[PDB]
Amino acid sequence: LIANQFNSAIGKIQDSLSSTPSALGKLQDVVNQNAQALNTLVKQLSSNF
Amino acid sequence: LVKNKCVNFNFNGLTGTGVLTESNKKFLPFQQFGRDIADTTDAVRDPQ
Repeated sequence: LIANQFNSAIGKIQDSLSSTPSALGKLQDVVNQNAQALNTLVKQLSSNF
Repeated sequence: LVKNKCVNFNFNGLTGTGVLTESNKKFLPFQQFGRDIADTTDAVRDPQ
């Protein structure tokens, strides 16, 4: 029973990760923050100052 | 005109340094040159 519950739990993790786009929310937020910082830094080259 | 070699290019006063490669991007007749996020020129149409 415990082996079956563990296997079904892993399968449900797989399905939830696949279905929910925001499952990897922390990592995607980190990547987005870094990308936004880099894009802002690049854009400041376009500012006259 | 020099392609595929790092050269100093002055295309109607852009005055930049870089290597020129032929591009498949299509420019409409009115518009001359393209731009990137940094608003630095990423593609130029030859004047001649």
